[PDB]
Amino acid sequence: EVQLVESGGGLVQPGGSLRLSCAASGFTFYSYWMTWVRQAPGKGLEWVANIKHDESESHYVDSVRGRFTISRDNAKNSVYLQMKGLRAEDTAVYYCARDGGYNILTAYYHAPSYWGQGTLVTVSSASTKGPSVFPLAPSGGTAALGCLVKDYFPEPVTVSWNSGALTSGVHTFPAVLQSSGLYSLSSVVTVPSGTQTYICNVNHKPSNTKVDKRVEP
Amino acid sequence: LCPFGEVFNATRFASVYAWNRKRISNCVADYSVLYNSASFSTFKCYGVSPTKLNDLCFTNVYADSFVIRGDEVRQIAPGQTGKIADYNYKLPDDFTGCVIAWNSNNLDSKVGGNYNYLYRLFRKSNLKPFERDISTEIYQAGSTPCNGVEGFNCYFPLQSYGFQPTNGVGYQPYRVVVLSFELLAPATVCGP
Amino acid sequence: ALTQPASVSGSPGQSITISCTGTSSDVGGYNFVSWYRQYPGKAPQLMIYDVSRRPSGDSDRFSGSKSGNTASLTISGLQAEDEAEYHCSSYTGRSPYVVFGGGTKVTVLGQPKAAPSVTLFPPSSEELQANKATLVCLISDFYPGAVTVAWKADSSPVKAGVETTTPSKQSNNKYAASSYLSLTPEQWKSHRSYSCQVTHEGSTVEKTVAPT
Ligand SMILES: *[C@@H]1O[C@H](CO)[C@@H](O)[C@H](O)[C@H]1NC(C)=O
Repeated sequence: EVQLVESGGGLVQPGGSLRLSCAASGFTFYSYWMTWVRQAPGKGLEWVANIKHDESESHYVDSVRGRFTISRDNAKNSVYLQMKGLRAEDTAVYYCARDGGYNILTAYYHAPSYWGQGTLVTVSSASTKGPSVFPLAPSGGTAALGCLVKDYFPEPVTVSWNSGALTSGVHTFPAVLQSSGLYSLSSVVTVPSGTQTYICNVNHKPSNTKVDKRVEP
Repeated sequence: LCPFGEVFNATRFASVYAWNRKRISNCVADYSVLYNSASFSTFKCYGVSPTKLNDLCFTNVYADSFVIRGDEVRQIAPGQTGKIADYNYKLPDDFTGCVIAWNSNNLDSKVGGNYNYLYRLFRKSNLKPFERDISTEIYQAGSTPCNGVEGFNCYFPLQSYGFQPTNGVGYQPYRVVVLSFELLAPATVCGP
Repeated sequence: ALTQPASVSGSPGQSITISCTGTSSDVGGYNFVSWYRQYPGKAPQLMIYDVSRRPSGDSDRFSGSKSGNTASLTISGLQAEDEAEYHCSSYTGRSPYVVFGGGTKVTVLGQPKAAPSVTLFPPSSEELQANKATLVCLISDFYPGAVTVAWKADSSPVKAGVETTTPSKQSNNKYAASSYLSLTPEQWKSHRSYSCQVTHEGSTVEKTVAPT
């Protein structure tokens, strides 16, 4: 069976460097084109680079020209993606794939076929930072009030209401990642429509932040 | 005097997968004249010293000739690996003979690419020494039969050099002649 | 670069069709359309290539065709395990040498369709005092789990400052998402209203909030 074992990746700051590699077995490596594809979170696939079986030809998507270098070591059955000047928009899961290629003689293109398992590249300048917590005031027989847990890093945050006494109608939504590199989430409770006091308890251990916010109309 | 010009000054050369061979026998081979005849960029020998060649006798000599990239002339030798040596033209480990090459960019390149020169890219196994594989059978890389057409795990086995005159020097076309010195039988090819 | 539906749904046993529209220089210019299936956290898997060809029997329920600049993928005999993302792609013969659509989520219906419940919060006054402004649009209880959210200031589309999550499966097997629009306090006070429009299964739900 074909195997493509991906290596490399991880977390860097903007302007940093990475090198991904793919180690092939189960096929005669130096007969095949190799292709790199990336996938940002919640998005589709994007073609990144390709390289001919003999490195005599290699192509790159425009936004990585002069920053990424594709290469291959046929003796080691490996293909590499060298990444410099990394930007936040480069954050993605990166896949190596076999083929992706084009035979001039027959004008035939073989689609990316076998794919590595993917490796995560994260480019971020964010630093640990405790959230600011803002009350989300109310105004189907029920009222929604909540807590905006804004601008923190890294995940996670824990939110409870009335120190765990209120658990019904409580929906804590998963976080957004902002373009600042910081996370935000919201915790909402749906309550019967001035009598009960509602308090959200926000805990961010990485910053040793604890905050209780009273939510009122 | 051996008719080397029939090989070296040939107007057209074969593709390396379809390498041509001329048997040379019953003639005097003068290699100092051959060497000074042209601007060879490679002139190397194996099992013999290049500078003691005019005192040698052999039974026959075979002149194999083809075109490859300058960066692949290094594969035309015993003990070499690579797609050229593995799938196109293979010398035995105990090769006795000389490998000669020269840049042919002025003859073999064409604006917009000369796609006539081909090489083999896929094969089920490596060539034996001096084996010649001209097949164009679709290469079956997986378990599904290819039915003579390209597709998933099914590859046309040949690839074109795209020789353009603007190519880097490693990628320009080089004409290669491999002289094989065979000795089984009375000798029919001697130096002067 | 290629255009495919964000999501399609069908009931178990049915056929569904995913369209993928390109241009004369790709879907319309080659017979090199490929379709990939991708399960969460897994690498894509080639299900169809050369518009209609199957790499293996794993694609026996898949078929492809093409007319003009649109290709189509049909899945027959829909099974629960067909729930996955499907990506179309095409060779272009130029950067990008392979183009993709944005991916289609296939939902195999396992419960009645359900419209999103949408709640929109305006910026806190405490947030305004901190020289910040965030609109919070919470979207819950929809099925299938696919939604598109648009923001409007007054009635004009607002694109900058928008951050919306992928849907996440609730414990009741319906889905939830949230979208954020960050603004300056002045931007917030200088419009008459802001709206969060959530489109689901061709029907749109809108909440509007105003400064007070
Ligand atoms: C090819 O022609 C040149 C010019 O006449 C001559 O010097 C050379 O020896 C010829 N080639 C061979 C191998 O004799």
